[PDB]
Amino acid sequence: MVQPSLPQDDTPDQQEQRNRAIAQQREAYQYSETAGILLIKTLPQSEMFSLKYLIERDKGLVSLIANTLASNIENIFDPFDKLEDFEEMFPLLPKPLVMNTFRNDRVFARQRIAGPNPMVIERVVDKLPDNFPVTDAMFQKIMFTKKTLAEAIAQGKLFITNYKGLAELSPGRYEYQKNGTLVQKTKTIAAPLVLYAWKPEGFGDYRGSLAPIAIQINQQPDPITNPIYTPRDGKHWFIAKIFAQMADGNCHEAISHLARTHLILEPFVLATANELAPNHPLSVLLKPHFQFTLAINELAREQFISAGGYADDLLAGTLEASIAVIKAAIKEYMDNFTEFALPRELARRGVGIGDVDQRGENFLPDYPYRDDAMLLWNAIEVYVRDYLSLYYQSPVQIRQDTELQNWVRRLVSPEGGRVTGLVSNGELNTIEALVAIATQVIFVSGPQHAAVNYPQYDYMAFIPNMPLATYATPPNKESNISEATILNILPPQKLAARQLELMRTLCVFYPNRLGYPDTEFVDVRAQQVLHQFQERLQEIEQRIVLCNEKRLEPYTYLLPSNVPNSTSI
Amino acid sequence: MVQPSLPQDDTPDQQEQRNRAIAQQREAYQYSETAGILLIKTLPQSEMFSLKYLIERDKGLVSLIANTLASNIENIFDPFDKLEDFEEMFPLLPKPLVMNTFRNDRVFARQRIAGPNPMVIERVVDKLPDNFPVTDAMFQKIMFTKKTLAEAIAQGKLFITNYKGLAELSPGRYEYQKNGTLVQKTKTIAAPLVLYAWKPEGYRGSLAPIAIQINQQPDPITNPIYTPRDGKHWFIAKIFAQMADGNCHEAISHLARTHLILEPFVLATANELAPNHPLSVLLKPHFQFTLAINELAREQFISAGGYADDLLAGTLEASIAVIKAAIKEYMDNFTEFALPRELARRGVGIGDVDQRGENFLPDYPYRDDAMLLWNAIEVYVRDYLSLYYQSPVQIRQDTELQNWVRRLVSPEGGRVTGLVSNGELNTIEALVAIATQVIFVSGPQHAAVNYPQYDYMAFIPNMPLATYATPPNKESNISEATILNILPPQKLAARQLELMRTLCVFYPNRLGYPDTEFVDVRAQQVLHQFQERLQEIEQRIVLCNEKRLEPYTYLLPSNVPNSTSI
Ligand SMILES: [Cl-]
Ligand SMILES: [Cl-]
Ligand SMILES: [Cl-]
Ligand SMILES: [Fe+3]
Ligand SMILES: [Fe+3]
Repeated sequence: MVQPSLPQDDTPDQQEQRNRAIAQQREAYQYSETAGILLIKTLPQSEMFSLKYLIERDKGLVSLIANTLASNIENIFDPFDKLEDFEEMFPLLPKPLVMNTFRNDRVFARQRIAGPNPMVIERVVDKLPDNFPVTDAMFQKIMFTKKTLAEAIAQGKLFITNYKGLAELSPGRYEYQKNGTLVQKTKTIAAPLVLYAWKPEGFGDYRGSLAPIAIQINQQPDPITNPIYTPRDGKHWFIAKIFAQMADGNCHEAISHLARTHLILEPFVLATANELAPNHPLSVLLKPHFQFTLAINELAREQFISAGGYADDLLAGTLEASIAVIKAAIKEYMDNFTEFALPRELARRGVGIGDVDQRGENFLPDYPYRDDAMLLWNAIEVYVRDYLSLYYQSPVQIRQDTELQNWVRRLVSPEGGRVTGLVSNGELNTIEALVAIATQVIFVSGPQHAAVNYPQYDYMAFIPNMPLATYATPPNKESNISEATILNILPPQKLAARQLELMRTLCVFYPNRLGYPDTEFVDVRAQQVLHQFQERLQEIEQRIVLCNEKRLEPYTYLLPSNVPNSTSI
Repeated sequence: MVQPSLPQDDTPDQQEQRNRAIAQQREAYQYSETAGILLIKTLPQSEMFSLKYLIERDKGLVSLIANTLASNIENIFDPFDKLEDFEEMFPLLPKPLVMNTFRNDRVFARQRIAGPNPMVIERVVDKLPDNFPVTDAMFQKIMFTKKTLAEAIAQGKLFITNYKGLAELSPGRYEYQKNGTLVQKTKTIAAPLVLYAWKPEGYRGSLAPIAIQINQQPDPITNPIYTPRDGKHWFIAKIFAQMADGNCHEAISHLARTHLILEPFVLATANELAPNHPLSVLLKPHFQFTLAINELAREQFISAGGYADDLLAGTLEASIAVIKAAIKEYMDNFTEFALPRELARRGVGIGDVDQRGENFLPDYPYRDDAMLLWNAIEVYVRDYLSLYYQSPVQIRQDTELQNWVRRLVSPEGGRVTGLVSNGELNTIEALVAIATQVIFVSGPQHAAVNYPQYDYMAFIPNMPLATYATPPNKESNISEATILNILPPQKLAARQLELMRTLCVFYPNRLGYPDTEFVDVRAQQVLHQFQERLQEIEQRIVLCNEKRLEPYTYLLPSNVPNSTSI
């Protein structure tokens, strides 16, 4: 029941124990790497999943055994026989929400602002990419308008998702036995550009909604081998959306999920253990939001990014290519850590709260991820500030905290996570800078991970909406498209089963809850502050419910009751 | 890194530390009960499975997803279409060893001495039970002999498995939807008597089944005595006897007398012994993950809708009653359930020999191999405790050890009324026997009853945990459909394979190889000698398996865990 205190304020015998405790934690929490990704060398037993967590995780795996027994899907690398079969994969599981409406263009587009990866869409400024040769004739034909691309861009109506990150990927390979011999096949890579337009009129109703304009499946334009597809292209348009969804799913899993929630949190958990005493106020604040994070990252090391793991079998590129994308997304996040704060991140894509027209309306008014995440970001910020101000009243105490200074030096260190863009001037000198750091770490661990992890089942457990790999080249625009052509593009049965298995495991339960730690703060002042944060969460929950009532489709993933306290699944 | 020491041999400051540590442990290891079974209230995080364990357990679960994906079995309460379908449940799993030869009478009988439940067979003395009216005409017709039942009993040739303990079971019920209507059905329970005979001729002598009476009260029409000359009726009779053996195995031999009887010893260790107490340092490596696996059994095995509810013959309530009665009888006669005394009480111990000095049951691989492990463990804990206890007064004056015993004997501490003589632990050799039996149960015994489960109970027709139709009339015609209706429906056969695969996927630890070494150099030396003996025992068992009809691998030291952990 020790009261938290800064190291400078203690007695040389108190300081001695802190150093002893820190020395013990350093031995227990040793730094390691797998394929260049920072991870703990050996996991401490105290950091393992609880018994309660294991019981829930086992219920999800047993439920997959039962659902597989009921299902007609087979353990083969053959395609499905019918498109309808993809809808029979859930006899004993909840039906994914996107399954009925996934063919609709609005449903396709909405996923950009309310699906599993609401992190790619950016507003177009000045012009389109020169490798994306959309013409005025195309835009006017799709929008049934006389407006030009330049006029639409000048008014902030055009948005784009550019998947150039996957352009350098080496295509994944798979093999199997079919009649005594070994078959070797290769996945098809795509790095599409997708143009979206915001339509105030909407489809029939006056609500308004983002609509997709064009898709170019690969980066280098060519009128024959890589044309621009539009909604008027019919079946070809449908296939183009499949490849775009595959791109979004690969960026989601590599960049948005694994890299920028799970793995960028690992250095902060390790630096907290390696530099902060158990009774340090920052350790007492951050640790609830690290519960099971080291453990779930070890499972990702063993099951997700391993040879034969989920990323190896399901994603578009080779395991080596996927890990290269993951590490590059980690480095850019760490180099520009402060710039990936939620308001600055949205503003850099031109879809922040500040991006408005002359009237003051946002260019992208319907962004449920943005609106709900902003509420959680602001509430966490207030909570962190009140908490830290209980222990930091003057910025000199920030500068005089040796454990905190070591904590920052460990993070910016090459072997400690290389968070080069953590602080300004090479040192942490102000309370408000530490407020922003702790705010972003808590926001990533809870709200952000909730927003990318939980929609995975609703949108990626139904394979046709977002297949993690495509298994045939895009058909020629002139070429006829049968059901078999699509079934050959979509994943074979065994790999579709593997994708459902992965998505079900990720969203089967909530290991903890935002603002509700296992152990109450020893300090009464901290407990009152935590209580205030919980009260704000209840208010935010009610506001989101009100927002959901008027929204086209409810967006439930950032409801406080659905946000975990930590990245733990 | 604190040298182990007895509490009375410590300074008052040191004693205060032990009392504080013990008080902390008492708060973390609180006693709780589920359906009258002593369990832990809250599992401490340090007692959870490791990350390494969870990785192995997840591999086994994922393998069942993949094996299910490659199977043609469906999620229905219908029977299989063909008996052959039971052999196609393992496209991506190891084929159970018993699958090819389970119809053979010798393979049926040898499971009594080398199967998952080698704990039931007992030698017949004086007479058969009066409710088991086997006649000289039956015995002579089966053995193709003129010897009488009395003469064979006088020579110690006859053995019996009497499953009367299952006679008071309430039959289990299952229900399911069919055409908008809810079908409700009931399992069929049996409490058979099975007569076996030791046949020297066979060359190598082997045990042979002679008669099966499916239920306890004899009746020539509704419960006759079946013999190998009854064809398909004999085959069905063996099914019901195997079902009985499986239910006694899971309720009595596995859950009750490995997992659950170990629980009070783990909690008493945490509640009465300091961390540097020599007995705690000796036993804790053999308790690794035991509290955790018992919590999973509480949640998945004996729970409403759990494995025992779905798979076993009786209702969950009926099964739990059998479990608790086995626990209580074991605790009341704890010393008597030591391995040599247990075997001797069933008349199949090393001392049950004829006039020539030959054992009445020469083929008993469980007995021979377990005796080797029992003797080696006994030497190991004798030398270990000799390092800390040199004279009897130390045992008497060890206040933590005396509280340890008093906690175990107490009603809320597991009621181990037969743990100790004279109401008090007074001698060193008594503690040797207690620790030897606890370590033998947690490692060797659990290995013997747990790991044959896949090889003998994952192939459903060899040992179905429940039967789903009454035994047909002795003169009724038997079709393949009659047997398929007796065997479990598809969904429950899948559930049984699911259970057996998780139980035998991996070995969480290994006998004589703890995670952390003893801080005492003398203690480490004792352990090293124990490992050397395990190596020697491994070679001797390998030689025995070369000279045996079928190899018995489950008590090889490399296959025996250090603790009951799966
Ligand atoms: Cl067009
Ligand atoms: Cl075209
Ligand atoms: Cl007969
Ligand atoms: Fe996740
Ligand atoms: Fe077991």
